[PDB]
Amino acid sequence: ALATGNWGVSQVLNRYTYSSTLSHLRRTNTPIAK
Amino acid sequence: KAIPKDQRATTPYMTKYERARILGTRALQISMNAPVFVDLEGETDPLRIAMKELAEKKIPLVIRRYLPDGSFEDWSVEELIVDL
Amino acid sequence: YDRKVPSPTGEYVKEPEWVLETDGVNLSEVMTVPGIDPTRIYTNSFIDIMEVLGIEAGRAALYKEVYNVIASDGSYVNYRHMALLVDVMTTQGGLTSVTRHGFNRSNTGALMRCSFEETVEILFEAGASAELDDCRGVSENVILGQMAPIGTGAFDVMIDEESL
Amino acid sequence: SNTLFDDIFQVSEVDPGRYNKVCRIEAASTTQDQCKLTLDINVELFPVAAQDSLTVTIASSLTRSWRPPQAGDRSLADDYDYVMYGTAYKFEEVSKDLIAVYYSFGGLLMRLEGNYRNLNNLKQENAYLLIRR
Amino acid sequence: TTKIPQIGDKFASRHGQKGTIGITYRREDMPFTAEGIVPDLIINPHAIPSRMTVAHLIECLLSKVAALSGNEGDASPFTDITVEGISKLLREHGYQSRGFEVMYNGHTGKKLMAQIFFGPTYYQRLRHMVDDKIHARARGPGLRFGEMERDCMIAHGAASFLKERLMEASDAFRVHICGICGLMTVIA
Amino acid sequence: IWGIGCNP
Amino acid sequence: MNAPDRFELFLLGEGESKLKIDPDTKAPNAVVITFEKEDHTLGNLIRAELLNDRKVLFAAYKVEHPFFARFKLRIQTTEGYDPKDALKNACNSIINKLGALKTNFETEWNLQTL
Amino acid sequence: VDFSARTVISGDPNLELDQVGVPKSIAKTLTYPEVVTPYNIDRLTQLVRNGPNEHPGAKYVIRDSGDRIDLRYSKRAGDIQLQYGWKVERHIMDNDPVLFNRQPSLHKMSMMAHRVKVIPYSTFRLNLSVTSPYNADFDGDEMNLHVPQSEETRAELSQLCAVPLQIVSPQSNKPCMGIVQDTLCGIRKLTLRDTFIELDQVLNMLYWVPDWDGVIPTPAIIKPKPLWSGKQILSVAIPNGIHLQRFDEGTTLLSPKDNGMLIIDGQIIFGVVEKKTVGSSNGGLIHVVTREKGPQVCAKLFGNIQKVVNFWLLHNGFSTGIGDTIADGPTMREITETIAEAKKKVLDVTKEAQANLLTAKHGMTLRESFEDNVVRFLNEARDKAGRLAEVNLKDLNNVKQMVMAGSKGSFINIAQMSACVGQQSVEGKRIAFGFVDRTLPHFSKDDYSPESKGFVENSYLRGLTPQEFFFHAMGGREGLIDTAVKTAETGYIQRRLVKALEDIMVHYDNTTRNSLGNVIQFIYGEDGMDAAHIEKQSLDTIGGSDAAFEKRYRVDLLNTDHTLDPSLLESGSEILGDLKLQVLLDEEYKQLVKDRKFLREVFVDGEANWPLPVNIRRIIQNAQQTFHIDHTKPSDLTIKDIVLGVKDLQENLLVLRGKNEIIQNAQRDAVTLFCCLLRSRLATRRVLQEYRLTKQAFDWVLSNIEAQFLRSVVHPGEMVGVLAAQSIGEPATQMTLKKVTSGVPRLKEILNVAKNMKTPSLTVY
Amino acid sequence: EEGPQVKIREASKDNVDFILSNVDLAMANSLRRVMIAEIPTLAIDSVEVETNTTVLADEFIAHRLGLIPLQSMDIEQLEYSRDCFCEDHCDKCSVVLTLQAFGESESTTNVYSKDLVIVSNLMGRNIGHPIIQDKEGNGVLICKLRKGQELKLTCVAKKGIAKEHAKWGPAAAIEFEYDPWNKLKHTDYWYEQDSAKEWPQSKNCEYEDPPNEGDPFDYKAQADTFYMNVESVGSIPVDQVVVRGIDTLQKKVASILLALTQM
Amino acid sequence: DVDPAKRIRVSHHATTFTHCEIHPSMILGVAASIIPFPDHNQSPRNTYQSAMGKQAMGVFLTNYNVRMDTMANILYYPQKPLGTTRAMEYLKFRELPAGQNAIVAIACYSGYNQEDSMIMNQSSIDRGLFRSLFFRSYMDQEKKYG
Amino acid sequence: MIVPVRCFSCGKVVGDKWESYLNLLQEDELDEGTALSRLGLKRYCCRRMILTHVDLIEKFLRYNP
Ligand SMILES: [Mn+2]
Ligand SMILES: [Zn+2]
Ligand SMILES: [Zn+2]
Ligand SMILES: [Zn+2]
Repeated sequence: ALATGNWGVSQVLNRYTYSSTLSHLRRTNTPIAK
Repeated sequence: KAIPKDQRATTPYMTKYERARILGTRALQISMNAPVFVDLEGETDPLRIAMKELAEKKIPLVIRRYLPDGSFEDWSVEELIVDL
Repeated sequence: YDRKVPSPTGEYVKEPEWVLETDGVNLSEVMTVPGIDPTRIYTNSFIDIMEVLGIEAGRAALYKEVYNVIASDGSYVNYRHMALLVDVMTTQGGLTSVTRHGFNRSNTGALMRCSFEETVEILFEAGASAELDDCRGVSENVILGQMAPIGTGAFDVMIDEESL
Repeated sequence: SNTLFDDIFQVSEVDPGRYNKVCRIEAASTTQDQCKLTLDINVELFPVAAQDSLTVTIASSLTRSWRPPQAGDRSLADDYDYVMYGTAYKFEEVSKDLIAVYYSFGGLLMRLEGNYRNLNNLKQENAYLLIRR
Repeated sequence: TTKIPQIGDKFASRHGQKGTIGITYRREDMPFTAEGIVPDLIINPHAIPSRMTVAHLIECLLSKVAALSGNEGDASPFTDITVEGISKLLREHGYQSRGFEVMYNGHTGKKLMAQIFFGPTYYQRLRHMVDDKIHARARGPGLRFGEMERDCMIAHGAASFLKERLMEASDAFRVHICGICGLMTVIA
Repeated sequence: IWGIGCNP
Repeated sequence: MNAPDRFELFLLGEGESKLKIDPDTKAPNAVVITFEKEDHTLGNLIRAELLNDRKVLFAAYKVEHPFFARFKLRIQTTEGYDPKDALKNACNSIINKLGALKTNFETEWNLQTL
Repeated sequence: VDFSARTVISGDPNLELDQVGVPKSIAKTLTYPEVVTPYNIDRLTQLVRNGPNEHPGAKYVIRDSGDRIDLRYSKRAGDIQLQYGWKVERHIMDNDPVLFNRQPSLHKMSMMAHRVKVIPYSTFRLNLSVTSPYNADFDGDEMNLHVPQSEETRAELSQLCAVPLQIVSPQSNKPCMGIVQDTLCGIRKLTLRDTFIELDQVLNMLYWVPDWDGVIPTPAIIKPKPLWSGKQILSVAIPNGIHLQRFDEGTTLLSPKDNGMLIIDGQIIFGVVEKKTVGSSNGGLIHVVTREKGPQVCAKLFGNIQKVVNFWLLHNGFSTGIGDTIADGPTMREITETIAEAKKKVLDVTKEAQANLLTAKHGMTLRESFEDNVVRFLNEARDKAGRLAEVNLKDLNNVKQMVMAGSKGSFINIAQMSACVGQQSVEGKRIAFGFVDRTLPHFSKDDYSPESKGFVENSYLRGLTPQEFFFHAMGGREGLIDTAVKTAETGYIQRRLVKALEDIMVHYDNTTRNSLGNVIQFIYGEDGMDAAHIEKQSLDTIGGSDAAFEKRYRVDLLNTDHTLDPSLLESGSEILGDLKLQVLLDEEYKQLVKDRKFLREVFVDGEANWPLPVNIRRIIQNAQQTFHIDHTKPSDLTIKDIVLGVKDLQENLLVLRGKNEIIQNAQRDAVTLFCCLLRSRLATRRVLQEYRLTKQAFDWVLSNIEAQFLRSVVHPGEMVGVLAAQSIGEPATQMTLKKVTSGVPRLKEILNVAKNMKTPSLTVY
Repeated sequence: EEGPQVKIREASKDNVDFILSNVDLAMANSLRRVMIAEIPTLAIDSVEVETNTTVLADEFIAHRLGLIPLQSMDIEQLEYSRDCFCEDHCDKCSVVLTLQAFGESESTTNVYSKDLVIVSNLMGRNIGHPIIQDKEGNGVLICKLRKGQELKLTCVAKKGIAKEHAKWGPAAAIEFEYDPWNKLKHTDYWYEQDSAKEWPQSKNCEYEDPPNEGDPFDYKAQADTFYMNVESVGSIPVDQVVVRGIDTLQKKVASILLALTQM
Repeated sequence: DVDPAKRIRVSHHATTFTHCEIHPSMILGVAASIIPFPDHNQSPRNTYQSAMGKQAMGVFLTNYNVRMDTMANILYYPQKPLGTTRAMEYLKFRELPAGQNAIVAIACYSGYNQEDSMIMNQSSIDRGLFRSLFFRSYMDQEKKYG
Repeated sequence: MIVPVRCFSCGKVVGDKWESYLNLLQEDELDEGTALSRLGLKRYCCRRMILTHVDLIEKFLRYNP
């Protein structure tokens, strides 16, 4: 599960830039009114 | 089903599609060493030559225009007026 | 609304008039109410227009609607284009939708792009229905290695035995 | 070989209108109360003020490319200061009883309003504009 | 691999507007300031009005002052810093307060009739470069031709191009056919 | 962005 | 990869001459010279000096495309006056000017303390 | 997808409109098979020697038998004697027609033929004016370049898709390409009265125009200094025989404000040159040149103009900074109070409504009409705050300079930067009470003030406050969201439209039919005309009082007053009282009178300008310059000349030819509206007193109209259906944003023939 | 001496503030450009790396090395490898240097251009000596080594020009100005309220006479008198940059007279 | 008696305050915390930026030389931006920056920078402006069950 | 990583002023603005070169191998 995202829940950590990494770790997601 | 040289109600003018297909068809022949019908006053480019033949009304081709029902008219590249 | 009208002297002048804009439609019944001008009544529901006034009026209203949608962004589009759309949607006496109606066609041939992983079924019916492919499409002619009877190929070229 | 107009004008107003090097002048004619003038002028090169008095001669002489010096030693057909050269896009207004004509100096416009010019000016481009003092 | 800025590489300020290098000029050709300062980068003024990206303009004005005075420029949101305040600080340094500067054309040395907003601004180099998408697939022995492309060619009435392009490799086979039944049941 | 009867 | 070698801005590749002189047909007494491996440094110069000559009817230069190092110079002159000569002249006239300038500089240089 | 390439694009002021810069490295990958012929045995021989690694080279040589000799690996790569009949797969060279295209391509103008121009560094390069028809910008866009593989195919492209042949598009019957961005901004500055150029610079500028004849135009100023006009030199880029007249707000023949535009014989006479003249506008200079000089000459125009202005702009310079977004100290006080005033108007409507004094507008809630007013108030503020800022900005103001020229920027943009940003909003309303009875936890409950509900008082320059910031982000997000939607929904509609019309074509009987052969239109567009040859023209006979109509057209030879003065005509005095001619002049007038009736029925509105073929007003302006017609001497035209001449011309404007009665009627119908325009332009009094045509000029005007007309008919074979689908779909991919359903959602309701409209409305008069 | 006249204001080992007068703007400019793009100079143009355990990359280091200004006083007495009849590089067209550094101490060991060592034979000409102008004779900081890390290198200086690469550029900047009082009206000043009050008065406004209120526009004045100031980077004595500037520009027009001639 | 240059704000008619924001600029996330003067920018533009910061090159980590990851881009000469944010401190931006302070001129020059393209200084490119390292690493093993 | 050798914009040699600049701060307790002018960095292009540099090499050196 941690290698896939089967519970896209798990992703390969970004590392293009430092802030880009910080951002990825603080990211939220909403599966599926406004 | 053919229509007599008289009674052709189609345009006396050549369509831009006919100009393009004739010029392209002629250019292909010129590009394959087929005999030419004009004086290449320098031209060496097939299409550029074909264009010269057209202007000089020397392209021995006929355009068969079909009508929706099957009948059809025949105009010669010679007849067709070239204004576009 | 301001209305451009010929004045008695001839030039167009504005003649403001009161108009009623409704939320909800019932053309056949309101049209008949006394006091109105049944001759000018309108509605953006071209469907209702076509059922009360007929297909020709339905066509006009459909042009006026497609037109307003394009003029809403200030965009301009020559008449013939929207006119052509509106005629195709109308040719058969009724309002035929554009946004893909049939699961198999709208004006194609059992040859053009084999739709569905089961084109076999499109062919099966064509066979059992004695379908006749005109071969005017680009795809059906590609399968046939020939050039489509369109534009540059809407005619044949031949050698002329006249030229001296 | 020629000359077409001559007279002295009373600058009744000089308008700069958001421009910085050009002003539109409107001067009356000494003599005939008819003849008037509205003209654009590169002020930077020939300043002008109200109640001034310019001498305005049109003419059309002394199209082949243009040369710079040599002539500055010879055909000094310029006994004036300001000297333009435009085209006549003249709309012989034939307004009422007076005949007003138009000139275009590469953007700088000019308009005369008289009536005796019926055999004075051209109906054609080539036309110079000379002004002195 | 080392990657050196080239035509086609993407770059952007921190105000949501990227752009690619269209051409590079050598210092000699660049326009220049009296102090001999020349720009590292020249962007277009037409890309300013519409974007509503005013901050880019202020960051510049702010940055110039910071560099001239060696102090870090505060570009934090919701503070009392003003273009007016920043223009005063920059004026104190001897420059025309709104970031403009007289500049000279590098081919002539002659001044420009217009003064140029000149100053530092933080730019970022983005990935995905030219030599990474210059793919050219010409086989003889995006980048596709899809339904939409075919529709454009039909609109042009260019049928033989359409035939030439959509046709495959399959050998042009020669079959015989009955004129009565249109079948390939002819014995030749 | 702009207001009502316009863009948000 | 697509970038041509930088030396191609000042080094004549093969088959290339420093100058290509051509007779302008549009006008008489006019010629068009193609300077190869040269830019605005020599163009505006020879152009500018070519203008101080009064027997010169026309002088202009332009580098059609910033990519390639080469500019075109068109010269037109009064009859009897060969443009080729005007160029020669515009050159010498320049070479001198720079010699003079050079001197005056080395002169003022000495009179300086530091 | 063989014989194609893709890469980032960059603009290039030095390429010609129809060229495409092809990086040398990509040019060695794409080949074109060319049969060995004596006209090219050397060129090819030379290429084969260069090989697959040098540019003008080739990758393969194919002999009779069909043998493929690989030039990169082949012990004979340097020992090959090409023979007539063989084919050499050479690299694409300069001038090969290639198909350049940018996806998504919902236009035909987005797949055009270009001439190759091999160049160094990677990336494709386009002329800046071919940018809009491709909807491309150079912030990372990539484009595909397809190489025609045969001789007929080559022709098809350069004779049908070639960029020049696409300048005037049928989608909106006007040019789809014009001068933009930098050249637009510069062409204006270059045309002001205050713009002069000195001899030394003029010579370069002149030399820059490649079609210059070396004839140094004579200075507009010879006096203390030989000085040229900005207008003067531009006029060099414009070819001879080009005339153009346009009158703006208060343009006189002395246009005080250098307004309007007057060009005569390819020399501008007055008026600043901006978007109304050099843009992709209707009667504009690009439209005119195309029609008068041809597609090739017009294509060259773009490059000529570009080169002159760009050069001039390189040495003048242009820029923009924070300075340009700053408004007068006093203006800022005026703006601040203007809003402060709106918050009083809104505050009073509140006290009112809180007292229960507001009166609901029939069919509306108190709260609905309450909001309605606050929104009208606030917007009036925003607007007036914006104009105050607009008015201030001087002419130095660069932001304003861009706006005045046409290139990027509008009022709304200047207004949000300088004056009030405006009112945010989600779903057509002010920011909703997300928290219970409040927009943010910083306000108190039941606060309908503007600050609470989303009005952003500050400009971008001044900065937003945290609350203003969040609210502006709420509004911001709404746009991003449906830019995503709008994007998707349109790429599917455009495909539904193509699919439905794709098979409709014009046949040799001028009929429009579908694959089955069914008639959709008995004549295309109901007029047989080609959309790309139609221009908006004024149907004069329709407007004005009757007094005006008769004064303009009435010719009564039998009336000392309403006759043709013997000065307009040569036979003017001997025609007075002529009965026989008067019968001719009465056929014409009654015909004009019917026409006016007729037109007033077709356009019940009164609208006079409608797109029609053959711009008559222009044909006349040409005649009046070609035959140097002096408006002083009388004309040598006979009344019979005009009346019978114009009567005969009509019988020659053909769209249909069939010799039977049915088709002849169809023909009379198709040409009806056009003939109405004709008769009103060539009415006897007009010809003589207004145009002043001579018997010679007139006879020219006639045969020209007949030529242009026939040249305006649509050609059989036109894929008019795809054309229509794309003409409707393309703009439907431009709809991003008074209470009804519009935009895509509505277009989709229509195309769907949905029986459940969202906003069923009835309008009853 | 009649003609272009110099008139130095300041002068030193780095700058040459001067006033060109009696010269066409064009010449003032061409000279300005040449000093920037075409004055020959020596600079490392090839680096062979035997060992690099530094924290940087070879190409990284190699890049800086080429930016390290080198003594180019007698550069003309050296040739361009492309003309030299040798195979690659010889003492007639190049200068070889070495850089060997080992982080011996535990504290961070610095590497400077002073640590560069010529290994070729300068044959009497002052050339290749890494330029140094800092108060401690260290020169540019090429790299930094931690204890244990090493850097064995071999460079090859060659004659080059700015057009080819900015490393061969002898100049650093070139202040340039004219008509400090906008009398020729070559530029139109942008303003909010007052043109004069908003734009700072430059240095050279003291060296000139402010126009007078009523004086009409001087429409015949040209652009002479240019207030420059050249700044050398060190590879060449300031005075020289200008000097050699005027020179190279001189040999250019000359290579042209020789074309017409042999044409 | 109020600075006309400041932005206009509303009153404190609150005798009910129960809390107070530590600092309003904290409503922002990490990406937006790097935009200078985000409160003078059009709304959607802050968003586009927040996407592009993630496409810039910098120094993702200081131990970059020891990691063998699929791809990596390092700026040769990272600079700290002249104009910063107070939040930028806790983001280690001045420490591991991603960009350089380019001296930029807003101008219409040769016309080669229209429709969003840029004219860059070739000379500055020579001296190192914007150069970057690129590291791509390939992997591969050996057999399986056979 | 390390002090660029030269100022991107003009060429001024700057790779020799980093240690100085660093001392001008610590041991002389001056300010970056004054510190920079005293190093001869008068025009802002060269100023930004130092004032903005980030000496990341110092962090790389802390890695053992
Ligand atoms: Mn784009
Ligand atoms: Zn059979
Ligand atoms: Zn050697
Ligand atoms: Zn610097």
